[PDB]
Amino acid sequence: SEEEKNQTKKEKHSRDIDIATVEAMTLAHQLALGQKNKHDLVDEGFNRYTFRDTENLPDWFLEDEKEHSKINKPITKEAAMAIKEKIKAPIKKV
Amino acid sequence: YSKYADGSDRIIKPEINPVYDSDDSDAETQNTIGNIPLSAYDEMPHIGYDINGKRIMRPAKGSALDQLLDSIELPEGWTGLLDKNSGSSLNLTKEELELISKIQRNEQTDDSINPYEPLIDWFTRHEEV
Amino acid sequence: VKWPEYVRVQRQKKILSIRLKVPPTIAQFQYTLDRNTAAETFKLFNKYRPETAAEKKERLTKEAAAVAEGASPKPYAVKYGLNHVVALIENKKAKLVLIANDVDPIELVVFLPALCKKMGVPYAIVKGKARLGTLVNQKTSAVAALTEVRAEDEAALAKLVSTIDANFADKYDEVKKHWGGGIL
Amino acid sequence: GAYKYLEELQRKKQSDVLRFLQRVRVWEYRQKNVIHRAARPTRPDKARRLGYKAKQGFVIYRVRVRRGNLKYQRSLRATAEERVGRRAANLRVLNSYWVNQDSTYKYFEVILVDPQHKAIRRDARYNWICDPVHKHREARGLTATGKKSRGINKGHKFNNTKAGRRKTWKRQNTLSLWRYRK
Amino acid sequence: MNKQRTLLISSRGVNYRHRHLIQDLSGLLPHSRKEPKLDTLQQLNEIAELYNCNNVLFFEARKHQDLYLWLSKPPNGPTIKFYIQNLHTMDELNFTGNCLKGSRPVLSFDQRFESSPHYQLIKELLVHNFGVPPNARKSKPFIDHVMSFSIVDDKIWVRTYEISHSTDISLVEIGPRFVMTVILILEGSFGGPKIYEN
Amino acid sequence: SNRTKFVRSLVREIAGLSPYERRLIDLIRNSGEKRARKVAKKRLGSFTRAKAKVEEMNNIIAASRRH
RNA sequence: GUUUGACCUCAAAUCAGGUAGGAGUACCCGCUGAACUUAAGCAUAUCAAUAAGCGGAGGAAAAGAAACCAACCGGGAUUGCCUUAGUAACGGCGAGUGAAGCGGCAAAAGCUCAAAUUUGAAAUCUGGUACCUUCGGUGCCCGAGUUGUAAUUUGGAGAGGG
Repeated sequence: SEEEKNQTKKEKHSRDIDIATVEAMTLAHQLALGQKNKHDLVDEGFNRYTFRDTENLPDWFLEDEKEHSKINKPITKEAAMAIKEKIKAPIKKV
Repeated sequence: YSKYADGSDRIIKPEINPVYDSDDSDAETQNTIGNIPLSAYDEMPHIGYDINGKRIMRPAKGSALDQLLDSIELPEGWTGLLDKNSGSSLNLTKEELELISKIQRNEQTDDSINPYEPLIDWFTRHEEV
Repeated sequence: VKWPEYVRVQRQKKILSIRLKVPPTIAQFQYTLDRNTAAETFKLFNKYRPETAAEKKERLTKEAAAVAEGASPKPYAVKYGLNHVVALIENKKAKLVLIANDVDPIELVVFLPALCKKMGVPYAIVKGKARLGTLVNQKTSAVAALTEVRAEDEAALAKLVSTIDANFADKYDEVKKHWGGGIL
Repeated sequence: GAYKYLEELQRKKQSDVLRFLQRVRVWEYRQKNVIHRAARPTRPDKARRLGYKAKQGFVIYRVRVRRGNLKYQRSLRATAEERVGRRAANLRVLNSYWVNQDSTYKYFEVILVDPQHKAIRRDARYNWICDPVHKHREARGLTATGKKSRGINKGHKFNNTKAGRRKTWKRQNTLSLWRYRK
Repeated sequence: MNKQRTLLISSRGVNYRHRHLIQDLSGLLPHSRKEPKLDTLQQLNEIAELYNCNNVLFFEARKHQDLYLWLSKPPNGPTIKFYIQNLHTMDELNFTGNCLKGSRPVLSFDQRFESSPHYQLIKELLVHNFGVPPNARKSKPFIDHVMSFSIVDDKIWVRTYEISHSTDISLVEIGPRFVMTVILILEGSFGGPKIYEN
Repeated sequence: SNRTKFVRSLVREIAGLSPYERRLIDLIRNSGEKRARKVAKKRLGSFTRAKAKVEEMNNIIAASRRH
């Protein structure tokens, strides 16, 4: 049953990497088309929040950092549409 | 190097080859179509014409069962938008998703670099007189 | 259970600083002059306490009284002013510099040890800004420096400088590495 | 002096030392109230170059203001100055400077001078603020941030707001009629 | 075989008409790179090097009436200054154009281009600067528009026309049209001795 | 002024390198100046500012392993 | 020293000494901010950067001694009036909107900090007390300040010396 356990490891990783935010969806859209390749994202992946250890810090401090360490960047309607469809889950309701 | 027409020396730098770097805001187009809606070509069995003008036959001749399976359980790489080179969804690779997730929650992006390099005091080595 | 908000805030700050990784420019302190050499420095500095307001006032009144009826060199004293200390530093006039490790604004003192080592002026980190304050007739100064000294204490000052160089400057030069705050 | 070194260091806000300092202070202030007095300024050089003095009568206050805007047309710096002047009614606001910022809020430090204190009144270099004409300078946008937002400057770029948009609009939109018509 | 790249740079003061002209030129040329601004002159060569670009086009303007253009090979090639006076933007409704963006252009040069060494030099510069490489990254296979160049009264006239067919071909004017003079020629890229002056 | 330059160098050494500066020096070490300049003129707006930053990073790298 | 105090932060007094609300509002400084009306009915547009509403001052307010205007034989704080000029210029380039340089005149005043060690002496000052030639001055006392209070100076430069 070694392979069975290995499959669950990838499933857990995938669930923790799937796009679930509007900003993430916009980044994925820009990566798909030739607007911003991997190098462009890597260059842009350096901001005020980089180089911040979080494994040792207390949970009550990370939670404060979690909800106060975000950047509001220009979102796109096309990307916002994709996340709405992804979140999508009837005769009785009709 | 040789001089200019009037008593001015000039270094003849080698002619620069107009090649494209791995990241120069230009991707492997391969389709020659711009930012036009993909509504066209739906009835035709091809998607535009690539460089030099030959038909790009549509390879996304999938089955109904495959489409339904990919509709309920969306692929991990699913991104919605279609690819310019074919009607199949431009699904992103897991490596790209990993980088996207790292960027989206303030993780390290340029790996293999130590975030805690010692402060090499280059200036303190010297001493004033 | 509940405690005062400020007490909880300061305890959280302490347990965060103990657990937060800091660049080597920070945590350059916490490697400080030992108790022995610190006590020796205090003893040496205890003989050069700056004249307090009362002492200066009484001396001036006594001098005026003698003058009313009808030469000594500059009194050597410790220099503590941050602006004056940083002015003696970068000019090579400073011989011994003491740095407090518990300054509230860390940025005010982060560069001082680096500048002192760059200028080749002996420097030492001592725990407690109050201790510097207690010997300067002030609550705290965060810094202390020495200038021209009496011939009797010249040998003591030289020995203290040599001891500081052997103990703290040379031993803790490795402080550049080992990012502080890595305790589990 | 150390003021030059502090000024040079502060410019490198992205530096690791200042990065950690800001990462700590953002939580330290967030744990505190929105507005609270500060015992000493976290940026002594900036306050000193802004006219602040350590003598009695000067107070340093810390304030928090939300970010964002379906639109707004005033700087967060001016809003913070107004919100701190609306509490210390007996204090005169001179200027303020940035000390830290957050994704959801921005933090600014404002120096306050009390005209009632005799030391300020007896000081010829600061007694000028005791005049009632300077009352609630922040509320009228007379501070550095207020003047910058108002556009008070010189040159063609500020003709419409060289001496106040409302004042110039009123002056120019008037049908002057002299006794002897021109 | 042929491979070339072009760099587009505009100084402060480019009016909306000149900006539209530059934008449509960047659309007609698929091997073109655009930059935000320029302030001061030799720095332009470095910008082309940063992109490995073999050509650079600079739209100088002393005042916001008279457009000026510089065409040169950044590395060590000569530069020519053009005092463009007439200018028609791509946003004119009088011309109907369905030209494919970045398609192969067809040049048309009269005999005056071969009448002098500098005329030949400018002809070659236009040929390789405006001639999209056959294997350009953003080029298109089919041919749909052509470029016409004619020089009379010592100044070169620029025209562009789209091609059309019927059920044996016809063409209709498209794109911008303007007149360019020859002001100054330099041996080197934005430097060196002044070889030619009108 | 020599004193001003000394103070600026001391601040730069003590302050360190910002994450964008860190990436700039990393690209200089592991790559050429082309990518470094392209990133500098993408974070910074003016070209001369990017050139000055690149020159400063090059000087820092040169002085890091020397003396 | 299984102790004591230094500090730093934070509280309380019907504590000693103080200040703030509010009213008025023609003018001043900001915030907020529509519509009726008008043009090819009204998409941009005019009404409007207005009324209403909100906050802050005085007898005036604001601004004011250039990161200014110009391209010349240069002007030389700000404000106000005439001209500039119904001009430059905007304007689904349709209605309409609309300056600014300079020139003529009422008035003129320029300045103060940061950043330099007083280092042969924090030389500074809030407050309590006893007096007096009481819008304040002297002695004494406590405290604030060295994370900077005294003196000089800042593009007209300036500073240490002979």
